[PDB]
Amino acid sequence: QKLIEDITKEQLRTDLPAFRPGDTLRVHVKVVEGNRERIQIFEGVVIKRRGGGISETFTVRKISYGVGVERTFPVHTPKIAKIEVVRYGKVRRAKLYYLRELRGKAARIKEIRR
Amino acid sequence: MIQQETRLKVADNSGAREVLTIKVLGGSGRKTANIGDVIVCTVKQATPGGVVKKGEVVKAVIVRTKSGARRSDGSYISFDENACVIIRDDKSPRGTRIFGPVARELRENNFMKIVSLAPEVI
Amino acid sequence: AVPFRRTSKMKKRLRRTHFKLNVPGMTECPSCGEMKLSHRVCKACGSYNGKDIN
Amino acid sequence: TKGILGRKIGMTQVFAENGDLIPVTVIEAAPNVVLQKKTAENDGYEAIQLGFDDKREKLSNKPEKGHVAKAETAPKRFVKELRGVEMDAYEVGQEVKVEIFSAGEIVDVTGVSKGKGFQGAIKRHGQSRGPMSHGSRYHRRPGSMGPVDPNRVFKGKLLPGRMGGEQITVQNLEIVKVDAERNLLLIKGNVPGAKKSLITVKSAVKS
Amino acid sequence: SYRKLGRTSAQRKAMLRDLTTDLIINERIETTETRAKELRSVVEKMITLGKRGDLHARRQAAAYIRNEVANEENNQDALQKLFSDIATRYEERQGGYTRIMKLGPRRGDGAPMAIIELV
RNA sequence: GGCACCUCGAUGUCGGCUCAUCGCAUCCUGGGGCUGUAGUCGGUCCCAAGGGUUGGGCUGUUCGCCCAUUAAAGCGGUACGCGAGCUGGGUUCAGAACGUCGUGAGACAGUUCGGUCCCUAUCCGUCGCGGGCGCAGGAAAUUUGAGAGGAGCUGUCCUUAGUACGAGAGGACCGGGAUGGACGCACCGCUGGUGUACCAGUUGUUCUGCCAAGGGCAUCGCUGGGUAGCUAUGUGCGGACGGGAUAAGUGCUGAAAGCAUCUAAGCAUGAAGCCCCCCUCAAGAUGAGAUUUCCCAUUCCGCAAGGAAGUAAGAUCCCUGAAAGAUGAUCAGGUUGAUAGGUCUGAGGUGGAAGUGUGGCGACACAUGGAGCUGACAGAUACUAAUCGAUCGAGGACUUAACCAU
Ligand SMILES: [Mg+2]
Ligand SMILES: [Mg+2]
Ligand SMILES: [Mg+2]
Ligand SMILES: [Mg+2]
Ligand SMILES: [Mg+2]
Ligand SMILES: [Mg+2]
Ligand SMILES: [Mg+2]
Ligand SMILES: [Mg+2]
Ligand SMILES: [Mg+2]
Ligand SMILES: [Mg+2]
Ligand SMILES: [Mg+2]
Ligand SMILES: [Mg+2]
Ligand SMILES: [Mg+2]
Ligand SMILES: [Mg+2]
Ligand SMILES: [Mg+2]
Ligand SMILES: [Mg+2]
Ligand SMILES: [Mg+2]
Ligand SMILES: [Mg+2]
Ligand SMILES: [Mg+2]
Ligand SMILES: [Mg+2]
Ligand SMILES: [Mg+2]
Ligand SMILES: [Mg+2]
Ligand SMILES: [Mg+2]
Ligand SMILES: [Zn+2]
Repeated sequence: QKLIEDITKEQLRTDLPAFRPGDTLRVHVKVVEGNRERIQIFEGVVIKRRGGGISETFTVRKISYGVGVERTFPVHTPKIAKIEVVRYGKVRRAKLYYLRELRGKAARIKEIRR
Repeated sequence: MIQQETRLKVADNSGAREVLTIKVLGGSGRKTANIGDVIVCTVKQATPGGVVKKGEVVKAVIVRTKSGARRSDGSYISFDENACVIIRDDKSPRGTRIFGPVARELRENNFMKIVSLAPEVI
Repeated sequence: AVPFRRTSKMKKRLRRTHFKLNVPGMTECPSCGEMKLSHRVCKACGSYNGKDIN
Repeated sequence: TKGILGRKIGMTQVFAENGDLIPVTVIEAAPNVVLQKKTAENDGYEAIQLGFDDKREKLSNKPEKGHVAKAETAPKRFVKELRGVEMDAYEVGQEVKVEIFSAGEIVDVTGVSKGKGFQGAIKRHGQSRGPMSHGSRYHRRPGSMGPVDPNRVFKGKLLPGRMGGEQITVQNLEIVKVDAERNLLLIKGNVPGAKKSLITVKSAVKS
Repeated sequence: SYRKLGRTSAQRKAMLRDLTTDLIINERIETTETRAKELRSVVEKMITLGKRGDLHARRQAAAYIRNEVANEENNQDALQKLFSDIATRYEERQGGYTRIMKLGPRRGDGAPMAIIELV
């Protein structure tokens, strides 16, 4: 738990801000097609932040053209150029799984600023 | 995990609204078919117009699934609905448009004509 | 199932070569002299490891 | 060929330079020590002995003490034998450090599987069940024993019993990174055995 | 992990909550072997709660200690005795407040017996 | 179908399920000869049994038809394999109705609705796990391998090349490279599952004298998450490259028979078959092997063989446990010591404790404060328990032989 810890500490990224589940943010992903380096912006609510160490991940959910697209990343990958933070939400959870349903039904369910 | 007897919804203006799965194309097993596979399928529900009738055996490809799809660097993508496009037994679609997001494991196959008709690709 | 044939004496007492007891692990309690069993309090003297247990 | 002996410590991850995730198994080591040579004029083959992970002098008996005191070292806990190798770059007392595997190589990993206990058939041999409804009284039982005509059971049936604990060899793995300082070996994939166990990392036989 | 001791998830908690206050009021009891090996890790945690002296610690321990009378004449209680006495006594000890001594077997069912006592 | 030799002091019959194994008169994959084979596809015959050989609709169904795939959807034996392994839809008990026959009771190789499936494994057999003695002194480890088992499958695409072939249409063998299906092995870092002594919210009612704060029961009361272990649907790997003899075929020289001829002398080549290469078990392989290291100058009886007693190396009893486990067994330890527990310090999980204060009429909100709580994860620290002790365990039989010296 220590010997592994250091050899993985060698590759930790140490420039991204902190954030909890339930706050909008913007990820700049360095998607590649083979000859150019585009950058796609994918913003949404952080449904989940899981794991610890170099194996730490997190999930972002948005609603694009009706249907909702979830998308998870390893926090320390180099295919992410930066991470903005749009706003902060007030939630009582650590894993927001009730949002996967409160999308339609002619009622908008969003969080509150804190 | 699309398998026999699944009911998918059609993601373009061909004339079908839902479709049922009759067979996964592949080897002699092939219980399951994830994003970017071709399926034999029968039209259950249809619109009054359209070029596709009710009760027809058509080819189809798969664009969205609830089951995710793992990528190279260990990143995942998921949706909340299964969706399909009706192939003409040639990789061209049998419609004109596409409705919604389309996955990215398509372009790595010969399905350029479909990813070129989508609003956006995630 | 039901026994096809009865069992002789020879087999009946070959089977019982492993059905017996074992002498326990006994030692001398060096406070009184009677035999206790190892790692346990001496129920005859009431002591263990020198000190006592009223 | 070449090979060493180490201890499994547990799995982890590393990013390559492409920026892609790779499962990785860590294996620590130490300087092994050649304790004996088996030449063809004394035995029927060619083989050296390797030692590993010395143990304190109270846990060693006099035979082992005398055996390991001819290379002038300390009583080793794991003793094995690497057979197929050139036997002129090895002397008794000399060491075999972890620095013999470059990055991107291809190795094999031999280790003892971890025990599962007394398991049935559905789990040991990967069989199928009967139904769980429709009036049945059959599920999780090993099936028919065979035909009536032999009047006996054929040698080779598959029944419950003790599972795991055997010796297994995985082939065509690959070294990721070799930390020469801390005596570490990052191998891609997973390897058999419970944590804190002996693992033999030889070179590739297929080629 | 831990032992199940033949009982159920609630009968087990009831038994342990009984034996804890028994050992507290008595300073030594006697029971079977395994049932006394599973108790010297539930008693020492409550002694560690008692060595804190806070109010949060008192309310955490009250949700585990039943209500018997320790000292009948002073109208004391298991909780107050725990805190005051067994915080004054084991003040410079770091772990290991108990000890187990083995008697022989029982007579009725040949089970092994033992003694447990606060050091 | 024929016979009636066995079974009437009792063997119960068809389909389906679980598990299979064998034969070749070969469905596929491999190698060839002829062709009314230009190429791509075919036909028929020869060698070949290593592996593979599907999901549904209708019918109790075997059978059978149809849908969609597939490299292919083989034919048969094993009491038409397997009911002290399953089922009971169909076969022939007692109830009832329809058709026909009978004057009637009733009958149907006619139809339809309903209808009890018993058994604690003695012996052989199969799968695992231990005690005993043997292996010419007593122990500890590393091994060789007579022999045994496992695996054995295939698709698409790009190139060679729109070249050979062909009016055109159409379109290759041989050889290279990627990437899949089904199957097997291992593992938990990722994605998920479970997690009944983990964290939080909440309903009813009883208890801690009361308020606050909590406990008991109601399926773990219910609801949302979830550590370690165990897991697949998740991840990694595998069936590679070859060698030696062959089958059918193709042969080179060469006579019997002045020529011809694959053969009688002689010399080759030639397959997913066979023996090795790959993986596992293996000296009870009574033919009981090999290598390296420890212990040995005792004491009594016995003319002698031998017997007995204390021991040496080593082992066990007993205790603390788990990377082990039905129980033995195995593995890590037993005070010059981190084996377990406790305590500290962390990782991860939950998610902002009690008290107090401020705001509000009140339900409540904010601050102190990533707070408090924490089972099975990691590291330090002898605080508690692994006390004292006992039992077992050698003294190495003969007979020949070869080389050296007298
Ligand atoms: Mg099945
Ligand atoms: Mg026989
Ligand atoms: Mg007769
Ligand atoms: Mg007659
Ligand atoms: Mg007869
Ligand atoms: Mg009879
Ligand atoms: Mg044949
Ligand atoms: Mg239907
Ligand atoms: Mg039959
Ligand atoms: Mg027959
Ligand atoms: Mg039978
Ligand atoms: Mg009747
Ligand atoms: Mg009538
Ligand atoms: Mg009439
Ligand atoms: Mg019926
Ligand atoms: Mg039975
Ligand atoms: Mg984990
Ligand atoms: Mg009241
Ligand atoms: Mg109240
Ligand atoms: Mg009550
Ligand atoms: Mg309850
Ligand atoms: Mg729950
Ligand atoms: Mg542990
Ligand atoms: Zn005594």
